[PDB]
Parts: sequence; C-alpha cells; structure tokens
Amino acid sequence: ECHLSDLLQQLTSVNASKPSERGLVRQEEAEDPACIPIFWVSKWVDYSDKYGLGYQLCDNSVGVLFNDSTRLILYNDGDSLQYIERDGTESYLTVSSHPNSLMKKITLLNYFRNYMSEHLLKAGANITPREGDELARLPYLRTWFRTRSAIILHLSNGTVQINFFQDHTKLILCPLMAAVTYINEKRDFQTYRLSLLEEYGCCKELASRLRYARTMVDKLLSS
Amino acid sequence: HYPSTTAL
Repeated sequence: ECHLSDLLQQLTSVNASKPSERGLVRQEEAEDPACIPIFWVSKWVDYSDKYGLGYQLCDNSVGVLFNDSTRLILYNDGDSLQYIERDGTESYLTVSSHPNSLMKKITLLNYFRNYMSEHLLKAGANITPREGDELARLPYLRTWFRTRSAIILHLSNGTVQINFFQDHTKLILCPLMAAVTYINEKRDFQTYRLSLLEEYGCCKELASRLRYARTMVDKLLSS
Repeated sequence: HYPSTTAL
C-alpha cells in the first residue's frame, strides 16, 4: 500500500543521487545501529508446488503462507497462534485448544517448523535485533516471489527483505526507519540511513543492489 | 521444493 510507494520513492531518491560516483564516498558516515530491524526472515523453505512457502522470523516465531492465500503464524512461545485469511481477517487461537478447521494446516505448519529447525541455517545469527513494543503482534508475510538471482519477501509491517542467491548477500529495507541493512558475503552486516546515503554515497556493492532492489519493489507494486 | 541456506 502506502508503505510500498514510500519504499519505492526512497529508492528512487538514493539511486538518482548516483551514489557510487562521488569524489569521496563516506558510507562509513551513514551507519545507524539504532535502526537495526525488529523482525526479519532468517529461515525459509519453498514448497509452493504442494502447500506454500514456510519461514521463520528472527524470533523463533514460525509462519506459513499457503497456496490458498491463507496464513498461519506460530509465536516463538511455542503455543500462541494467528490465522489470517485471504480477505484479511485475523483470528487468535492456540495449539492447546483444538480448532478442527485448521488441524490439517497446523500439521503442515509443524512440518515446516521441523524442517527449518532440522536442516536450514539461521540468517543474521550475529545481529542483535532492536527492541519492539510490549504487546505487539507479529507481522505476517504478505507477498513473496522467487527468481533465479534472488528471492523477495514483503512483511506486513512494510519491511522488504531480498536475499541474493549467488552473492549470499542480503538486504533488509525498512520504509519507516528509512534504512537498509546489507549482509556481507562474510556474514558481516551494517545498517545505513537512506537519506544519509544521498549525501555521502556508498560502495559499488551496496549501490548496485539498491538499484536492483528498486525494480523488485516496482514488481511488487505492478501486482 | 527449494529451501534456503543449509546449515553449512
């Protein structure tokens, strides 16, 4: 919605300053560890041929985006639940309760949760997330797509994550803090304010992906 | 099916 348009114009602004062509680029002066995101996808598995795409946030909370456009999130407490239908309504259940309507989707939310815990590696394991509100519900995965060069994930709180398969690098763009986190080939990370990148620019690695990440935002809003 | 980065 407005968040996707907000993100898009922030990317056009940094890409129009031509940040890599600077007499002296100082991306060392755009850091903001006070802008590290609260949640981000650190595990995911795509089984869309049968059920959908299951994931895990930085908290152990597990969510699944099913093929029928419904969603099921299991909080990192192991019990609390959240079900969101295609049309948007939310419902708050538990696993201690026995909602018969979903017992075939809870089993598959469990299968995804077991697989990710069994085989896949937690991305951003060396990052301290930033503290969130006390009684804040988790965000769900609104829309995702997966190409050959990268995968794109769009949470319900605006954050857009992009993992490049070849470089292993990862971007986490937040339109609210106006920041991006770049994860290095060596799993090193940093958070840069976006308006500061206009004034000081950045290296070729970060600059290149900010240009590519714009066309991906354009493909989320073309749909 | 396509999983993300395997523990390794």
